[PDB]
Amino acid sequence: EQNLYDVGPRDSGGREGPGHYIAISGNTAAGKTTLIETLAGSLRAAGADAVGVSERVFHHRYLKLMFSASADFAFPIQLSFMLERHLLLLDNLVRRGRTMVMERSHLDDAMFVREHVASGAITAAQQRAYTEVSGELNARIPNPDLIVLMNPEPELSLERLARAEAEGSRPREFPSDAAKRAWVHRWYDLYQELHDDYRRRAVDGDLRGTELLELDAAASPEEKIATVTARARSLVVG
Amino acid sequence: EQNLYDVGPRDSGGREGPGHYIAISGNTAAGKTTLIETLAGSLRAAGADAVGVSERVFHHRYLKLMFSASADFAFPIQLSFMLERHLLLLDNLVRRGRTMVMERSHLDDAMFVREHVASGAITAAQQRAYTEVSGELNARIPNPDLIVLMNPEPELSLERLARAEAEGSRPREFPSDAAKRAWVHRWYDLYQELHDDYRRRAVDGDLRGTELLELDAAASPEEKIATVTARARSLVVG
Ligand SMILES: Nc1ncnc2c1ncn2[C@@H]1O[C@H](COP(=O)(O)OP(=O)(O)O)[C@@H](O)[C@H]1O
Ligand SMILES: Nc1ncnc2c1ncn2[C@@H]1O[C@H](COP(=O)(O)OP(=O)(O)O)[C@@H](O)[C@H]1O
Ligand SMILES: Nc1ccn([C@@H]2O[C@H](CO)[C@@H](O)[C@H]2O)c(=O)n1
Ligand SMILES: Nc1ccn([C@@H]2O[C@H](CO)[C@@H](O)[C@H]2O)c(=O)n1
Repeated sequence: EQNLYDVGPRDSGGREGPGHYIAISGNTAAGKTTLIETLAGSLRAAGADAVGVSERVFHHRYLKLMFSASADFAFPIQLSFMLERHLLLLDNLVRRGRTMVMERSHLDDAMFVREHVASGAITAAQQRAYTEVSGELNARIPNPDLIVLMNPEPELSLERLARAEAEGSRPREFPSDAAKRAWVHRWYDLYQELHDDYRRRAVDGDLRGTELLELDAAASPEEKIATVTARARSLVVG
Repeated sequence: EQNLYDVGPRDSGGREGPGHYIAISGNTAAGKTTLIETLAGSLRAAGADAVGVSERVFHHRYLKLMFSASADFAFPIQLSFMLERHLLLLDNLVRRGRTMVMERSHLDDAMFVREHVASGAITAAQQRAYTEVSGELNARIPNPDLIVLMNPEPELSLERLARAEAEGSRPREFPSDAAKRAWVHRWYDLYQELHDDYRRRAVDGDLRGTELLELDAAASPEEKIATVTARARSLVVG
């Protein structure tokens, strides 16, 4: 539908350079997928060669082993998230000049490695190797142009996840109810810190030139799309 | 058919530890796929929980961009080969104790990065990052137990490739006839060196305990399977 994996030649008319890059950043079950699908379609309607990319597009077949056998599979599955995200950005955003609406940015993945390092599932030496590769990959990808900061409270995430799992609309990914609850909580705390770092990064760090937009994860989906569209519409190029 | 991506629990009866690991190592169009499919079935007939894995199982959707835009995609596509191979070994061979017959070993991939570094498509800093990750990943995978050294001459590889591409039985992966010819030749030279290194590694290096088996790539398929079976049959465990 969106031609995400085309190895053919660029086709951007006379426009040069990468497309523009919108990232929706926050913990699981915030409403990001819902927002991304609508936003990508709205940008296409405005004339942009835009695509919306949820991580489920590139989830590894071995995903569940990261959560059931983390000291064995957290390191390579985290490498997978990084690498598959990178390749989609390198091709769609950079090579082909398309506009990207993505679940998370390439800057979010390092926080998920930090969680496994803190728990002991990934070693410090493994993290150092990850970071070396991450730095080389990230150097080839432009910063996001708009980061939407939408971090849900843990009990909100878990309420939404429990309903979806119970209705069969999403798979159960964790080895126990407690493992799901605990990862959601540890990720929430790390996301609060990551977003505070992003706020400083955009002023005094390497994200100068990037716009940040705060969004309450408890807002209605229609309020979320209205709020994000009011900033994303400015980024449309034909 | 072979249940390669099962995230469920191990089921090896009373047998502990990894399965056994047979790798077929040599340049493209040697006859490895042909041999691997038959060998895996023969080992299953003998009572082993064996699988045969060709790289085409885990080829990235972006493979062709490694050869048409190498200074942009060689690094992440080489990371993909490494990582997807690693995950299949970590799950099937180690976690689940299955016996593996694989196209190449995890020790072969570094030579493909060396080719891109020599040409300039991968930078020295990119290669250093690759090697750091490669070392951490390889430390979790047992050495191959039997390495079959089967390196075809370049014109033999190219004859077989041209016939398959002409008949539509394999896709054209390269941006030109010359690019195909040149990569095949550079890989051939590097494989001659890699195999000489393996021969020394198995005596004075970290492959002590591993068996090597020489096989002429020009031999008939039935001679190849007879020759490899005569050594692989000894590795069967129930
Ligand atoms: N504002 C909301 N109110 C209630 N449920 C919601 C809301 N947004 C999403 N959900 C539900 O939560 C689950 C996950 O939503 P999703 O958009 O996929 O979140 P995310 O991508 O951030 O992980 C889905 O079942 C979805 O229908
Ligand atoms: N001994 C052989 N003689 C002639 N053609 C062969 C022989 N072995 C393989 N081929 C052909 O060469 C092509 C590639 O063979 P394949 O087994 O897939 O090689 P590899 O896995 O080493 O790359 C196939 O079209 C195959 O039919
Ligand atoms: N680099 C990343 C990105 C995401 N995730 C987690 O993967 C799960 C997908 O349902 C979600 O629980 C999400 O939090 C992850 O573990 N590591
Ligand atoms: N780590 C690796 C392993 C394999 N290859 C090449 O991929 C092609 C697959 O048809 C073959 O040409 C094969 O040589 C590769 O480029 N890099």
